[PDB]
Amino acid sequence: VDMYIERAGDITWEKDAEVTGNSPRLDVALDESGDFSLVTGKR
Amino acid sequence: VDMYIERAGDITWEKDAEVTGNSPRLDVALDESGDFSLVTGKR
Amino acid sequence: TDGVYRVMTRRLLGSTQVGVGVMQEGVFHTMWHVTKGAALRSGEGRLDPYWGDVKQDLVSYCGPWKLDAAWDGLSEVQLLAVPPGERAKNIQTLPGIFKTKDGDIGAVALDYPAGTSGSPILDKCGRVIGLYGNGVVIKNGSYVSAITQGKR
Amino acid sequence: TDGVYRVMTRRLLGSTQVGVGVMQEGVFHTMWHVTKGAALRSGEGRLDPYWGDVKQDLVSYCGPWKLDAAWDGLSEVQLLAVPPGERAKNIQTLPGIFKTKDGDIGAVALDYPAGTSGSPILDKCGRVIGLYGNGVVIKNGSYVSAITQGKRE
Ligand SMILES: [Cl-]
Repeated sequence: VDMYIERAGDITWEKDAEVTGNSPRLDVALDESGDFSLVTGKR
Repeated sequence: VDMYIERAGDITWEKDAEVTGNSPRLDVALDESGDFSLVTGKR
Repeated sequence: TDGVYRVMTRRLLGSTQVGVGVMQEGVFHTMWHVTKGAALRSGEGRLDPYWGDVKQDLVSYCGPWKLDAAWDGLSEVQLLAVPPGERAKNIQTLPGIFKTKDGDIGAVALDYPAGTSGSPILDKCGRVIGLYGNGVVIKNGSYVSAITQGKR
Repeated sequence: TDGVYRVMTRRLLGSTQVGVGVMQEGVFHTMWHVTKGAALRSGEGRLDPYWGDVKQDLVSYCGPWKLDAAWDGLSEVQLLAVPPGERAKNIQTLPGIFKTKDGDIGAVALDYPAGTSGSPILDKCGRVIGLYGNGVVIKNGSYVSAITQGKRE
């Protein structure tokens, strides 16, 4: 494998950043493979 | 010599971005090698 | 050097982003499924995995897991999304929760494509409270990622 | 495929950013001194230079120079700096002017390290009015870059 890392930038909080997304309450299950289920998920 | 390109992002104007830098007024000379002088400059 | 990193792979057509990671205190943090324990090239040479949890989908390079900040359960957080071929962006959101039969875990309803996994999630002080990219796809096709944090 | 790109080089250990470029209308634009006419691997395969000018320090891949926007001579501009190992940043500034015995060119007093050359300078509408990274080091050590723009033909 020829996998590598390259620095993308500093890690900072942004004042006045765009606010998006809801706040869901989800019944989920997590298996031994690290995969969540609902009662692929990996990006 | 083994150069390549990777996409870095969209080209957009940023509303109320950081404003800095002076407004200079410089007499310069540009030679056949593309190098400016004052009367390296390449980054 | 501390900061957020793109996990890339060498290709004939240049490179391809397979994930994202966080460097803090000389330790590189990303998602297990991003690298699958493979060694990583870097400007400082080879980096080797030090700790891994397949179920947590986490992996640590050069040292033990260093990230420890936690979501308070009340406040808004920011995802520092580093998507493939796109510009890094801060997205603020109020997290939801994964209601596991084994406890509760915060979750952000922010949808980003494969290769963004490992992007840091921050608190108002800028500490990484977790990594993005392991979650579920909801019935409407949207993606909800857990705020995955390891044990320090 | 339009956008700003990092120009990288394969190293023994990993990779190193040598410059920046602009993709527009199927043509890749950067500074001559970044690539020196070398071919570029890319998502579209090998890219070969189509037009070059060492004196202007510009080079074009896959087609003739396509960037045509010009600085107003009055208005503020934005540098989309893409520095090595750093996140892309917009910096708004009011350009100065380089005076040549043969004409005038705008110049931005924004200082960014080697490897940022080729970063686009934009107008309010988002068009590349020039590329960053060719200029002079001023007596106080700071860097002033010309707004280098190519003839389009
Ligand atoms: Cl960025």
